[PDB]
Amino acid sequence: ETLNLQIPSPTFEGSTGGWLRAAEVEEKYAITWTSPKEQVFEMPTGGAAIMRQGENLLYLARKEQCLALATQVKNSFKITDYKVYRIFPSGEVQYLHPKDGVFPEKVNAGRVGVGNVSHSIGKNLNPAQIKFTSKSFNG
Amino acid sequence: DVAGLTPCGESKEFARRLDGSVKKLQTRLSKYEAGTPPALALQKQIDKTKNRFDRYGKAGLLCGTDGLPHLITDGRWTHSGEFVIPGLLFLYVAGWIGWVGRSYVLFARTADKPTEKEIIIDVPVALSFVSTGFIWPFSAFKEFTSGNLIVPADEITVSPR
Amino acid sequence: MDSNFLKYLSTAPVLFTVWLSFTASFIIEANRFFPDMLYFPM
Amino acid sequence: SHSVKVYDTCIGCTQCVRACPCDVLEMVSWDGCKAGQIASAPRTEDCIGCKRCETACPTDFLSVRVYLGGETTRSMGLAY
Amino acid sequence: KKVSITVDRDPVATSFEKWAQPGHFSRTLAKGPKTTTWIWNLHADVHDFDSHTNSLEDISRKIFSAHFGQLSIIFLWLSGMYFHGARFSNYSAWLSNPTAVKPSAQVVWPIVGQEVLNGDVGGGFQGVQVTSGFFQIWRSSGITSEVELYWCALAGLIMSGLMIFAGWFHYHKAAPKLEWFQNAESMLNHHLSGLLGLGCLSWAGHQIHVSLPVNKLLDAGVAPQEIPLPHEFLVNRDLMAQLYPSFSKGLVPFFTLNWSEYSDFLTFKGGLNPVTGGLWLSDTAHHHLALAVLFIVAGHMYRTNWGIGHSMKEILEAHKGPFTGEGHKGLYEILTTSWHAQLAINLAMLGSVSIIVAHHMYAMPPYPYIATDYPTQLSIFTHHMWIGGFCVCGGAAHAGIFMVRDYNPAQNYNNLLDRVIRHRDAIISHLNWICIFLGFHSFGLYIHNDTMRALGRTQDMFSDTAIQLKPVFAQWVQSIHTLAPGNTTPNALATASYAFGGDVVAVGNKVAMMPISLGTADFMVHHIHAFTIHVTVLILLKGVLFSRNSRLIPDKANLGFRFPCDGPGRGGTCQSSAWDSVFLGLFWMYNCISVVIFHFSWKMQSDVWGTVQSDGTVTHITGGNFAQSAITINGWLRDFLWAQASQVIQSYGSALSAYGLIFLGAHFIWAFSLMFLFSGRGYWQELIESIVWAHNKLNVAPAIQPRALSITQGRAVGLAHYLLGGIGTTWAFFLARIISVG
Amino acid sequence: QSALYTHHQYIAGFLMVGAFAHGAIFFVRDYDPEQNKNNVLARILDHKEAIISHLSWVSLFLGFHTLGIYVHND
Amino acid sequence: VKRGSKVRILRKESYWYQDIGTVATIDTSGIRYPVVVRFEKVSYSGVNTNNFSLDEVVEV
Amino acid sequence: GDFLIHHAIALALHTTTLILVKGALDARGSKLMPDKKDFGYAFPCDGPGRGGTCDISAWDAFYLSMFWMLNTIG
Ligand code: CLA
Ligand code: CLA
Ligand code: CLA
Ligand code: CLA
Ligand code: CLA
Ligand code: CLA
Ligand SMILES: CC1=CCCC(C)(C)[C@H]1/C=C/C(C)=C/C=C/C(C)=C/C=C/C=C(C)/C=C/C=C(C)/C=C/C1=C(C)CCCC1(C)C
Ligand SMILES: CC1=C(C/C=C(\C)CCC[C@H](C)CCC[C@H](C)CCCC(C)C)C(=O)c2ccccc2C1=O
Ligand code: SF4
Ligand code: SF4
Ligand code: SF4
Repeated sequence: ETLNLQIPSPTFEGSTGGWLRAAEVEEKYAITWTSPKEQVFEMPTGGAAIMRQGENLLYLARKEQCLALATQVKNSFKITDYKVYRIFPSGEVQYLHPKDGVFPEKVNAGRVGVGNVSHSIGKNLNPAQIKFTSKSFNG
Repeated sequence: DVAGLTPCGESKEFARRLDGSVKKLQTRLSKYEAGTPPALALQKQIDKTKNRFDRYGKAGLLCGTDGLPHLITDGRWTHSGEFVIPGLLFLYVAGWIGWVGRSYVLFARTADKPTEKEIIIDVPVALSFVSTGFIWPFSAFKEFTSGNLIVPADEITVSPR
Repeated sequence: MDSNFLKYLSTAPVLFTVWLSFTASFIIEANRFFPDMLYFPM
Repeated sequence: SHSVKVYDTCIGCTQCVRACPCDVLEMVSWDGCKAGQIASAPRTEDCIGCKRCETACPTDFLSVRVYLGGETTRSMGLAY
Repeated sequence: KKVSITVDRDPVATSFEKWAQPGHFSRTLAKGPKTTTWIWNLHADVHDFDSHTNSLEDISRKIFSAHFGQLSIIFLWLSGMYFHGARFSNYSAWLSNPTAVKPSAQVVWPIVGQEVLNGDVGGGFQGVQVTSGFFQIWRSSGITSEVELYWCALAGLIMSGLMIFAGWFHYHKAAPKLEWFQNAESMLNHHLSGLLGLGCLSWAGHQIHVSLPVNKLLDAGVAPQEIPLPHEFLVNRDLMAQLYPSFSKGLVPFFTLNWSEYSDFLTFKGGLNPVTGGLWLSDTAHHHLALAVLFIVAGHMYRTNWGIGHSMKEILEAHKGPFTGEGHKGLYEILTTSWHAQLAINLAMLGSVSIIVAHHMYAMPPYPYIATDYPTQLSIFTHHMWIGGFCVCGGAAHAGIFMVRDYNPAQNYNNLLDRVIRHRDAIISHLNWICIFLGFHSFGLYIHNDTMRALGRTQDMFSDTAIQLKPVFAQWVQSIHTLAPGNTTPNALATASYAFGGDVVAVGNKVAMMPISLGTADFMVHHIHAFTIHVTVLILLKGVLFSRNSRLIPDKANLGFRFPCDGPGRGGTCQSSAWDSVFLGLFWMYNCISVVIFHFSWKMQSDVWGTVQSDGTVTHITGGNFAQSAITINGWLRDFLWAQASQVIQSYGSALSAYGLIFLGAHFIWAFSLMFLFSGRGYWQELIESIVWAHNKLNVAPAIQPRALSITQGRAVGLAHYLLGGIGTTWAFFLARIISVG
Repeated sequence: QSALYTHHQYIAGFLMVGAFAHGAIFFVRDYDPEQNKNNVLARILDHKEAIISHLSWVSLFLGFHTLGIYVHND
Repeated sequence: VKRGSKVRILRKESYWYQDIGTVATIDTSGIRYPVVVRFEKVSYSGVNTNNFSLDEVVEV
Repeated sequence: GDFLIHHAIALALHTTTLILVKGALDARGSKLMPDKKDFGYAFPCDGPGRGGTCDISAWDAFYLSMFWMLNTIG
């Protein structure tokens, strides 16, 4: 499960669009995926890179950059084998996506619903009713 | 006269307006020979200017201290030709246009594709409608009293509030 | 005359341009024969 | 973070979940609708506030609602 | 013979059916309107061919026939200019007295008193004075009569009919295949050799056989109806050898390479003709002959069907060094498969050429009697500066459309585009720093001067009579150009332009051209120009470089070239598309070109144009106030805008009252644009809801549901009315001012 | 005299905008529709499209003809 | 109601609140919003159909 | 001249009143945002969906009426 730090990165000549000091002092994101070919893709941060046949690994600054690349690999090269991690400067690696092995757009057992409100949106409470009160506007 | 104004026919400033307007054209005419096209053009403009000033003087318009006609619009009948009668003519034409456009939007609602009738107008039917507008006051008031002009408040979509 | 060409002449921009050109045109003609009508003559 | 809510008018179309660029939303099981599923917002700390989910939602008024709140590095979209 | 003609016969049927079906060209619009947005979406996307069709062949066919349609419109326009010169103009009177008669080729009908616009332009004529410089063109061509203007009008109509026929034929009857359009070597060979080279050679032949004898007789003083018709010069070689004795030798000196025989009519004089204040037409004839020779030579460079020539692909791929990776590899494929990439290049070059035209035509006046027709000089400089600025901003618009749509990273690995995109932060941060440095040290000098003059400290100002910022490099270049005749251009007799220095050329006691001295005010306003150009480049380049993705939006290419935003998150991403940098860069183009045309107008009135009184002293239009008043903003406000707006605002009741009305109307349209620019769509949709309610109440709601304009369309409408109002206000101000005083 | 008139009219315009702004803040934040059942306030909100459309008409009515007469005379 | 009947919408936040639609289907399960209603106007999203209940739908 | 400027003042008053009244009465909700009161008085927009919602808050109607107040006092 854990990120194998030794996975070879896709060939890239560098760019100014990569990560900055905030990645080495706050958090960094990593994405791995399997390619059946040694083929050119577009980096979210700049120009073009070449993914190597076998396992690839990238480092990006934002989670949205890792997922924009994931969307791209799935749409064009049909690579659904992508795993997205968060990495803290303490060395702790946090697996992110897909969070339970199944893509979020597919249902899975053992997922608990967060944020679900039992009524429709027009049944919320008026702001005056909950003024100087801690009660939430969602009923 | 009304509001301390002077009839334009006896205003001295109106007369100086007419004279200055004609001297300005005559000095442009002083630079052309008699039968030339610019001479005929300016002589026809001097005739038009004099005709306008003469017509304004004899119409019952009132001039100010500046020598320009002023319009009285308080409702008095001696001056109804400046706002009340042009206004009646306008409201007849405007109500015609509104009545005819409304008749066509109600026709177009009962069409096979109602929104195609509004970018491609059915010209024979729309001309049938434009002819009907000459009696819009009677048609529209009978439409009103027969309960077909105004829709009740509960068939109109409104914001939740 | 072709029914598709007449269906083209019934389109909104053509009718709008023709009707407002005809409208502008009889305002222009009325002000040619009857100019400087500041008031309804009465 | 931003606050994302799903109301019980959700028809379980999964469109919000597919449109989210930051994997905030996912589908959970629910007997209320015909599709047998409802959208959920377990990872709002990653919500950037793009409101692509609200754009994707087809119910008459949005079943998913984003309420922009306190800003963080994640929700500000800062790569620096 | 891999360069061949290939055509599909009868591709598209000439039918009126799709005329009756608005929106037929796209799948979205073809199903009909449901909201008013459909109407706007119909017009917005109609000539976006590569948005309707996938195939490059159908796109190319549509483009070729639409270019024939544009040519048909241009020929109709030219034919109308010739017909109005023939029928409704004082051209014949102007030929006799070019310095007294004011050109006029537009006459108004008398309807609501508007016949006051028929002012006394001279020559027993009344009409609207025209400033396009057509009269001087016709005199340079050697027209000399309204009859020949009728024949030019008919030639324009025939060409217009042939172009609209060719567009119909080449779309509906015989449409070329994609492999015909993808012949870049053949197209360049024919357009250099055939179009430009034979265009120049044929025009040189006309100048030599018609323009030179007719204009020599005119400048000798012969009356226009006393001058032989242009074909009697073609036949009677003795009559031509009277004016130019070299014609006694015929074409033997040309073929035997004894070219110095032709120095009668192929000169290298330089300077201006003293009689007309224009370029020597013998120089223009030699210029066009020499340009013809090397355009025909240049159109033999590329390889078509016989092995001689260059392959443009090989030239591009061979130019690569150690800093730039694979080099120009893949650029041929880009420029032979993307119309947008070609349009980006060709629009930037055409706009630059129009800006060069504006500078070169005021400084080296090419036509007879155009230099002392000051309304024409100001009109054609201002007009070609605006055409140049617009076309440059469309070059960056179509560079963005290419990057968003036609760019493919797989075919562009490690070449020049890949490397520009991979250091776009270094480019945009250094340009950003330059624009800040250059606004501080150009406009901040103006603010320093406003403050010092206001505080009573005139010894602390940047001025000629104080701390001096002299343009030594520009002054040095002017020195070299005055020294060039006989020194570094030894066979030239005069300077290229008297703007560099030298004599005062006066025609009809008005200055044609005279040295344009550069001082502290010129240093300041040239750095104003460099600042506004650098900022416009910054906005347009940042839009092109970040069109596909940013640190802000990592997938900007999936949203397209033209999208309003990607939501209020990430702090807010309003105006993040490449379209929105074209939108923002057209404001800065407007700012740049407005300062350029103001600099030209004030400098020419203050230091060049005017009247030459006895003793050779020159009285300029505004009396040399540029030097001491263009160094402060208060000087530009008071001595240029306030002082020179006197003619527009006092124009009521004269022939220039139309300019007074357009001055006010354009002020209106400009202000009205700010309603669309400062506002948002959500307010206007909620207001439309209450208006829709009042229609529902009377049962008169439309079936095409009214919508507020889109976010992008609110921006486009605001920008269109802003530019229309601002350019219109300057158009009226410039024309009434220079018609009254010049 | 000129400065005093201008000063107090600008103060007047700011105070009038602020009164409408704080009425909007009242409706958003402090208005409870259930303590105001069928009031003058609730009935105002009940015919807010009649109010807004008749302001729209009178603004357009004034604008078309005032600007039309000014442009007429111009 | 029944399939095919014309109904006046009573959901105050519907785009078609107090407008007329026509009922397409009615679910029989434990669905919270079982009435499917189609309209001739599109909403601001360009949708012309929506699910409702029985207290927010009245026959006309 | 006083007649024409009085009508211009009336046009300016009724239009500033329109913008401010429309902001106050649509503050709680509208058809684009029927739940506008849940977001407050001053929020940027509701995003690009539903056609676009720039300047949809009641605060933005204060913002827009400030230009018309400046115009009328002018
Ligand atoms: C191409 C540029 C151009 C321009 C800008 C002008 C401009 C003008 N011309 Mg010139 N003209 C031109 C070319 C041009 N002309 C050419 C090529 C010729 C040679 C045939 C002439 C010959 C000519 C003459 C002989 C005269 C003018 C006149 C005029 C003036 C008034 C025209 C007018 O009001 O008639 C308006 C006439 C109408 C019939 C109104 C038509 C309005 C319709 C509705 C426009 C609709 C277009 C249509 C909807 C397009 C879609 C088609 C449809 C199937 C959908 C005006 C200054 C007049 C002038 O200067 O008098 C002193 C005049 O007498 N022109
Ligand atoms: C000698 C050959 C030749 C010449 C003169 C031209 C000329 C032109 N081409 Mg090109 N073209 C050529 C060969 C040539 N082409 C070849 C071989 C190809 C295939 C690779 C193309 C493919 C091509 C495309 C794809 C396009 C053009 C376009 C154009 C026009 C550019 C706009 C312009 O400046 O027109 C204005 C300038 C003019 C001088 C107008 C002249 C009109 C006629 C057609 C010029 C020639 C007349 C005739 C030969 C002269 C007779 C002289 C006689 C009196 C003695 C222009 C008419 C563009 C266009 O507008 O298409 C219509 C365009 O999109 N051409
Ligand atoms: C004939 C159709 C028609 C009718 C009966 C009405 C009727 C009304 N409109 Mg609407 N309106 C229409 C068309 C129509 N409108 C169109 C096309 C527009 C878009 C420009 C508007 C924009 C509009 C606004 C912005 C407002 C109204 C308002 C009003 C009301 C007061 C009258 C008024 O202010 O007129 C004003 C009319 C205009 C500003 C524009 C009218 C433009 C032309 C002249 C009308 C359309 C002619 C049409 C093409 C007919 C073709 C018929 C043919 C096919 C047979 C009243 C409910 C006001 C309101 O709600 O007050 C209660 C208001 O604020 N209307
Ligand atoms: C919307 C576009 C537009 C409009 C309406 C005008 C309008 C005008 N132009 Mg301008 N012009 C434009 C764009 C435009 N221009 C652009 C983009 C360029 C740059 C190529 C020029 C360059 C230009 C020149 C050089 C001249 C005009 C002149 C004129 C005036 C007379 C028109 C005429 O008969 O031409 C007549 C034009 C000529 C007699 C000579 C033209 C010679 C050039 C070199 C021909 C080049 C053609 C070639 C195919 C273009 C290649 C472009 C290159 C980048 C490859 C008129 C004010 C003339 C003027 O100021 O007269 C007072 C003039 O001499 N124009
Ligand atoms: C040779 C020149 C040329 C060509 C062929 C094109 C072609 C194209 N451009 Mg480019 N463009 C150009 C020059 C050019 N442009 C210039 C000079 C600019 C700078 C302003 C741009 C800026 C630009 C942008 C920003 C965009 C395009 C887009 C497009 C495409 C869609 C065109 C369309 O449907 O519009 C339809 C045409 C109209 C709606 C016309 C209305 C435009 C104005 C407001 C009307 C003109 C006002 C008039 C002149 C004055 C009125 C007088 C007044 C007093 C009443 C098309 C491929 C669009 C696209 O998506 O491409 C993929 C796009 O987004 N272009
Ligand atoms: C000079 C600038 C200007 C002008 C004229 C307007 C005009 C208007 N604004 Mg806008 N506004 C402006 C600046 C301007 N605003 C600015 C800077 C802001 C700050 C962002 C706003 C913010 C604003 C808001 C927030 C609101 C308005 C509203 C209004 C309307 C109020 C006046 C009215 O109801 O009838 C006056 C009507 C007119 C002046 C229309 C003129 C008639 C035209 C010119 C007819 C000409 C037709 C002609 C043939 C077209 C030729 C086209 C050509 C291509 C052929 C009117 C449409 C309000 C509104 O719409 O309520 C109804 C509204 O709510 N405006
Ligand atoms: C937005 C909003 C939401 C809800 C809450 C909220 C704060 C309440 C609200 C704000 C509302 C706001 C901001 C409302 C603003 C309301 C205003 C500015 C009302 C102005 C009223 C003036 C009147 C009635 C003058 C009467 C003069 C007369 C009768 C003179 C008579 C005469 C005399 C005596 C002498 C001369 C002769 C004549 C002419 C005969
Ligand atoms: C006034 C305004 C509207 C409403 C404007 C509308 C509905 C345009 C009105 C057009 C009417 C329907 C026709 C009048 C057109 C003119 C008479 C001439 C138009 C010329 C071209 C359209 C051909 C917006 O939708 C908007 C959106 C985003 C930012 C700012 C704004 C904004 O300021
Ligand atoms: S989009 Fe709206 S409806 Fe479809 S799933 Fe997400 S929330 Fe439920
Ligand atoms: S707002 Fe953007 S990020 Fe937050 S949930 Fe909706 S889509 Fe995912
Ligand atoms: S909607 Fe209007 S405001 Fe909200 S983000 Fe898109 S553009 Fe900016």
